[PDB]
Order: sequence, then C-alpha cells, then structure tokens
Amino acid sequence: FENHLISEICPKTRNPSLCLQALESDPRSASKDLKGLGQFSIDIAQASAKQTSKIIASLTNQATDPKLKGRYETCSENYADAIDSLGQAKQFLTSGDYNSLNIYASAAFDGAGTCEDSFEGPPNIPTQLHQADLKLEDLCDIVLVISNLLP
Amino acid sequence: IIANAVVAQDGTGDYQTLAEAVAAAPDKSKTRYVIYVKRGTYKENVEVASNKMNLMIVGDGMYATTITGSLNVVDGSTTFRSATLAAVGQGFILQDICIQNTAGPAKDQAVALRVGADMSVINRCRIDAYQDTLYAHSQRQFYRDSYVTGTVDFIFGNAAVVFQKCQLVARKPGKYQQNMVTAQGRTDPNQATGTSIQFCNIIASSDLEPVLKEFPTYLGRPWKEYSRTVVMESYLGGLINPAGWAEWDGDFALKTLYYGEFMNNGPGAGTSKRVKWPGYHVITDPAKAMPFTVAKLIQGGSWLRSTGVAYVDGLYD
Repeated sequence: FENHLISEICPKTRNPSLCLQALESDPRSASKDLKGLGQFSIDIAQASAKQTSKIIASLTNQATDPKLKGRYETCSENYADAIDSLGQAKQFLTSGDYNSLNIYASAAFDGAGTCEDSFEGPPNIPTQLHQADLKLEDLCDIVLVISNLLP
Repeated sequence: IIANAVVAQDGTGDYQTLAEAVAAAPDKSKTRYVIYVKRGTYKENVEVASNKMNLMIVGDGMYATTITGSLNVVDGSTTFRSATLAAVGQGFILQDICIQNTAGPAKDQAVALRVGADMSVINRCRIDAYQDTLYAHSQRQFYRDSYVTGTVDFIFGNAAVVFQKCQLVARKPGKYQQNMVTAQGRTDPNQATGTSIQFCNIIASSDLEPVLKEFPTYLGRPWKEYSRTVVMESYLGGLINPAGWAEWDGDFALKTLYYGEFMNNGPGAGTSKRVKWPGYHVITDPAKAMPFTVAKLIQGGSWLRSTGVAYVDGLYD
C-alpha cells in the first residue's frame, strides 16, 4: 500500500502534484513515519535552494544593470538565509521541536517569496528564477504541512 | 554586566563605527556578547549576519544614540536591502537606541530596521521612518517598551512577532496617502506566523493629530492572502478609521485573512462600523485570543527569560 501518510500531506500543500512526485522519489517511502518524511522533505527543499543559489549567481554574472543586480543580490541573500534555516530545521525535527521547525521552514519559504517581491515592475524577473522561487515555496510547504501533523 | 566592545565618535571607545564592532564580534558565540554604542548619530548601513549570534547592540538611550540611513526603493534599492540596520543572527538583542531611515514619504519603501533573526528582542528602541519603517521579516521576534513610527505599512513582513507595551505612532504622510499600521504578509496558512499587538498605544503624532480627517489610519491591510494580525488589550486613538482595516486590492484576501480585535479601549476601539469581511473578527472569547500571546505565538518563555527583558506571558496585564 502507498504510505497512508502521503494522503494526509500532499492534499494540504499548495502543489499536491509536486509533493507526490517528491515523496514518491524516496525508494523507501513506505518504511517512513512522519519524522522520516519530514527529514526527506527538508533535504529536498534545501537541495533546491542550493541549486537556485547557483542559478542566481549565474544570472548576476551576466548582468550589468545596477537595479537588476541589486534584485539578484537580494535574492541571493534570501536564499543564503533559507539554506541556513532549512539546515537548522533538520535539528529541530530531530529534537521534536515542531514549533521551531514550522518557524524555520516558514522563513525559508519566505526567502523565495522575498525574491519574488523584489521583482515588482521592471526589470522583470527571469522565468527560470520565477519557477525556482515557486518550487522552493512548494517544497517548503511540504515541510510546513508535516510540521503541523507531527504531535 | 559591562560591555565587551564600545563604539564612540569621540575616540573614547574601541571603534568609531558600529559596523567595525559587529565585524570584530565573535562568530557563533554561545553567550551574549554586548556592543555599547555611545551617544551620537551614526550614518551607516549595518548588517548583523547569521553567523553573528547572541549579539546585543545597546546604545545610550533611544533619543541619544541613532543609527541612520536613507536607502529607498525610488533610488533603486530593494525594500529588503533598504534597511538602515538589518539583523538575522539568532538571539539578536537591540536596546536603548534609535534606528532611522530619513528618505521620507516621497521615496516610497525605505526601511529603518529589518529583523529576520529568531528569538530576537527589541527593547526600549525608537524605530523611525515613513513607508515600511519596520520589516519584521521572519522568525520569532519580541518588541517591548519601544516606539515605532511610520505611515504606510510601517510594520510589515511575516515574522511570528509580538509587540508589547510599545507606542505605535502613525505620522503625517504625503498628499492622498493612507496610513496602515500593519501589512502582514503571511502567504500560506500552514505558516505559524503573524503579528500580535498587545498592551500597546496606537496613537497619532503631533503632526497627524490636526489633520486626521485628511489622512486616515487603518490597523492594517492584507499584503498577502493569509494576512494574520491581532490587536488586543490596547489603546486605540481617534486616528483609527471606523472601518478599522483597509483593502489591499479590492476583495483580495478578505475571506482568507484573519484580523482580530480583543478587549481594546480608547476613542478608536469601537467596532460597530468595522469592515464586515469574513476574515475580520471581533474576538470576545479569550481562548481565541490566546494563540496570539507570547506563550503561544513565539514560544517566548523558552528564550525570553534569559534575556532579562520584561514580558507578559499570557492575555492580561
């Protein structure tokens, strides 16, 4: 049987399709309890944030417009903080501090959202970065849902 | 306790600028490290990074020590990077000091203080700007005995944050502007964030008081879809519009936001002409106010007690 816990998690996220794809990518999904799904989901979210940090660095490295560069630098600082916060989220989950887990996953989520908010009006955000922000948000939401299901 | 590093303009300290003292502070300190900033106005943009943990920046008094800057959106800064002082280092404490952004209303978003530091305390501070004065960005934050002043969205972001015994002072904005004390930016209902204002004074500055009818002030507007703000056991001046809260963009968020008022007093506290949004709630049941206390919203005791700051844990003064 599919992990019954997946039926409680994915429908509560903002992107259930992505949630399913992410959780089903675990070969050992069925053996995982809520904590196990949590650690897996933090790992996925942090890896995405780390990749996007490199995407932003690459976009910056080809930019000369000062306003655009300032937007990328803001995105970069936010992703750096998001990576740090997700790192700490793992320890909080291990310790059973689900309140701190929610707060730190919420902060990580908002790193991507702050990048998004920084691109209001021209110069417009690159599609690549817009998609990467929405992805971190979707992935962090898996973590948030699990943090609320944990006792 | 004596300071570990002193900042002063007259050469009597360890450093001439705050930025230098922060850079020389230890990384990942397991105890509170104190930077004392002597009286003066320090024209710098300071950042307290994630590695600068358990840092206390304390001045000579909220009127006597000022950190000032003027970065702003009109001149090409992002809101996030416009802050005069920005802090994300866990356990940050700011005390007896003014953080200001002097850009003014015509420069649009121009942040005085940005905080994204978990278990941070802002005690006896004066935070002074116009639009977007205080970016309580993320993580758990406690503001106590402080003065925060601004115009449009002057407390904004998505921290889990409690303001207690603060004076939240709306000032005279630019022509045709409307003041908003809060613009809470919770995007997602799974996030345990929101803004709670408790035992505060929400009042007008001397320059706004004569012109209340020209420049309205609302408690908040929903920057994001699940905006969540509660104002309780507070004094509300006559500056507060009868509607109480304002639209962001037509009917955006009006069913999904959660805006609450519990046991407020003063000439602006009447709720009979408030908005009728599904998301707006006159709270009479204390159990529905309890989630917004220091104990529940920011798990405050687990970390506030070691700071020395005063706090009320529950609902009543």
